Amino acid sequence: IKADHVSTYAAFVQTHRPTGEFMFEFDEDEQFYVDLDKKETVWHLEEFGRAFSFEAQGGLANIAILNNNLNTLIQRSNHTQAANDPPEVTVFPKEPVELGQPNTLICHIDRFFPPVLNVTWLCNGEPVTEGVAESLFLPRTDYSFHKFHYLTFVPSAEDVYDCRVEHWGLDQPLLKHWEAQ
Amino acid sequence: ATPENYVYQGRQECYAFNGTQRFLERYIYNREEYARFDSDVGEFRAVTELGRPAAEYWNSQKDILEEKRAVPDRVCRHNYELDEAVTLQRRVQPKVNVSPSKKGPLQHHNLLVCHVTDFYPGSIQVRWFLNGQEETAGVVSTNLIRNGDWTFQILVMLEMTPQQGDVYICQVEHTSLDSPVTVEWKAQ
Amino acid sequence: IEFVFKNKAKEL
Ligand SMILES: *[C@@H]1O[C@H](CO)[C@@H](O[C@@H]2O[C@H](CO)[C@@H](O)[C@H](O)[C@H]2NC(C)=O)[C@H](O)[C@H]1NC(C)=O
Repeated sequence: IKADHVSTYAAFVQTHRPTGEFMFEFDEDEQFYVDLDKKETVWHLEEFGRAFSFEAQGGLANIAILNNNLNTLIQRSNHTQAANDPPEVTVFPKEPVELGQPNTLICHIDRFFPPVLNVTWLCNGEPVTEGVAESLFLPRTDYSFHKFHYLTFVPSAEDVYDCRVEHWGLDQPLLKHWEAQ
Repeated sequence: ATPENYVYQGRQECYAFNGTQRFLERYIYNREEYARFDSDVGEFRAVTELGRPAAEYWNSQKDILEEKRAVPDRVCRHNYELDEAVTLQRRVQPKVNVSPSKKGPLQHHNLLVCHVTDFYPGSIQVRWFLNGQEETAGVVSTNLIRNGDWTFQILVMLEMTPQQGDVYICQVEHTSLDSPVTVEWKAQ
Repeated sequence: IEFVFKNKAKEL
């Protein structure tokens, strides 16, 4: 389909966690989602929340719909479980690597299914809990997923980072490596 | 031995081209889309056998079908106008750094990397120049890297063999820029 | 049997 821009509401439900997710993307970038626990709309940038708003009921309702047809399809398919498509992982920095200038390390988990996943930021073998954030389970047009993981860090020639990923389609945890210089 | 898991997905897609709005709607069990509304079709159509109980029942119910036909001008065109006021007008300027991949000798072959970061939208043009002439060969581009935070990133490398006094220039053409932006690097 | 999706929109 020819289009100058694509505006896609996208949502999913499943047996394990995350049990549900509802969001709207503009040209494949997530604009806002609906926190299903806090029953709220969360805008990705202040540019967005300063302008328009969204009925958080419109997401919670579509999730209950998605859940109703989750079953009636579990039964209709004779309980069909899908194949575990394994993830591809890339680790790259947000800005050019200047030793000293704080940076953000991006871990991109791509082309995986189902949307169940563990991710751990390892610095020198040890995991990092402070100064980390992550995107949502972002749907693709081929109905798999991709996720973004972020860690703020100060480039050191004495430091070494890994993004450890767990998925049911992998035999072992996948370690993706990044190093300064 | 994977735990038990069944996944149901939904996609409501608006395609904006020219002045039009084509509403796509997709019903998806696991990774298989079975039922779909296409605005160019006017009714639900099962993509697989899984969606025959829905497509026929959802069709022939006028209250649902009429609501779905008006979607292109009720939320698609409506949201698109709201996006043109804010989302389309977002212009973040590309920051450009230039450096060799590795440091060492002069007459040895090396790669000059033009690292363009934190721009939006993603349509960007990067060009390489050696002593005023466009290098049209030996250019290795890691095409557009989406960062997941409404900013793009791209690395464009030039296959070089630097001589003393050679001047390399990276040019960047982006919609957020009034004129081309240049960053320089001399071999020394 | 199966419920149709609800269509909402952003509002200023
Ligand atoms: C994420 O990690 C948890 C625990 O660290 C994993 O849960 C384990 O899963 C295995 C098999 O899937 C079970 O034998 C264990 O008993 C579970 N332990 C706990 C504490 O839950 C989970 O599988 C991981 N996720 C993925 C996708 O691998």
